[PDB]
Amino acid sequence: GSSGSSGEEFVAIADYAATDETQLSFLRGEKILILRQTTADWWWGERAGCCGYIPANHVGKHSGPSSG
Repeated sequence: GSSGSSGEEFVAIADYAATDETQLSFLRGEKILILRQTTADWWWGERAGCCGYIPANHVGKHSGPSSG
């Protein structure tokens, strides 16, 4: 199947739309995988069978109790 190998699960604080063909587009809440950070501004995420870069602001927060 498709198993993850070390990653950071995050949630989009707001729906975003990749402006380039090197960005990932998700919807607020979407579980974004922060493969690598690299920069404190640009993060390296990974979509479904996709691999692109993601910004550092649209994603944040953490998972736990009371998620809605």
